[PDB]
Amino acid sequence: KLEFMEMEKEFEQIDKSGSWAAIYQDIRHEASDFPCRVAKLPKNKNRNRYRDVSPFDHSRIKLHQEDNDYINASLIKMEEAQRSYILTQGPLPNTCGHFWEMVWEQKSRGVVMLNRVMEKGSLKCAQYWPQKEEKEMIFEDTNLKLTLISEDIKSYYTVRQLELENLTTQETREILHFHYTTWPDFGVPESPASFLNFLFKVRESGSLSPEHGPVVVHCSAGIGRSGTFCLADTCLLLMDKRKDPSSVDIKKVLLEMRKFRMGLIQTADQLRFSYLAVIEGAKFIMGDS
Ligand SMILES: O=P(O)(O)C(F)(F)c1ccc(C[C@](C/C=C/c2ccccc2)(c2nc3ccccc3s2)n2nnc3ccccc32)cc1
Ligand SMILES: [Cl-]
Ligand SMILES: [Mg+2]
Ligand SMILES: [Mg+2]
Repeated sequence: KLEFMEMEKEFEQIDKSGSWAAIYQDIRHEASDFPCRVAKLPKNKNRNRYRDVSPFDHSRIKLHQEDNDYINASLIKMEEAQRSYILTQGPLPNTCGHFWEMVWEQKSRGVVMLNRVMEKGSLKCAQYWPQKEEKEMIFEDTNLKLTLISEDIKSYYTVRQLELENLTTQETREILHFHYTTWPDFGVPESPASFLNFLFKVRESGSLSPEHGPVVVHCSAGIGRSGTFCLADTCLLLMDKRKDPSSVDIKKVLLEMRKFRMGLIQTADQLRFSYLAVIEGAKFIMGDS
């Protein structure tokens, strides 16, 4: 039971010997490399937010439109944890229709956003959901209508209830939007407690349930913060599932996730944070209060 003490120790040992940089560099070296031919096609250039961040061909989400099926989004499938996630970039001004089309086609019920909206330079993201109930959004290219139904705003995150309507069939669905608002570019969450609270709220909602399509997770590039978020959730799952939570190899789980999308987790501090968050999360879950 109190074996979590050994975990905290091993963590302190990595901290003390300054090995976060070593583990993270080894991950970068060992990380899978696969082709991204579709992402690089000339016609897809304006569908990519960043020159060097591309989805691998084998795991990319395809849009069900005969024209151009390309979206910068990847399906991460974690077999043992039995969870799936779609990681994508902050939508661009011309890919908001594609983003919601993917949300529709894949049957996701939740969207997790970890960045903030479109600055007046770089490292931005278009305003892809309505800010007011009466100002709904219609994506003509993909024939979808998006309406803001309600919004619960908190200190570090906001949860929104949206209605997504396929204008062709007039069928409508409820999408939950979980927006963590205080996670800086290449930074870490305010604290493990805040992150964990956010994560638990996403879990509690059922958006991560195998009954729905996979949750769509995004930040700006769809790799640093998105990678930190999913890595933490998946490691928590494995620790609860398995008999020995100490047997969970975070580094290894991250390398596994990297087979599906490049660059997941962008700094050694984010790697460290994911370890902290998982250890803390495992205590609260394997706890009683
Ligand atoms: O949490 P996230 O995922 O949103 C993030 F903040 F970590 C993030 C933001 C931006 C980028 C793209 C990158 C960095 C990509 C890194 C990368 C790519 C492939 C694999 C692994 C890592 C950046 N773009 C900008 C723009 C303004 C300021 C700072 C940056 S860093 N980039 N992409 N193409 C480039 C061509 C030339 C230079 C940088 C390039 C990657 C990751
Ligand atoms: Cl990297
Ligand atoms: Mg395949
Ligand atoms: Mg209606």
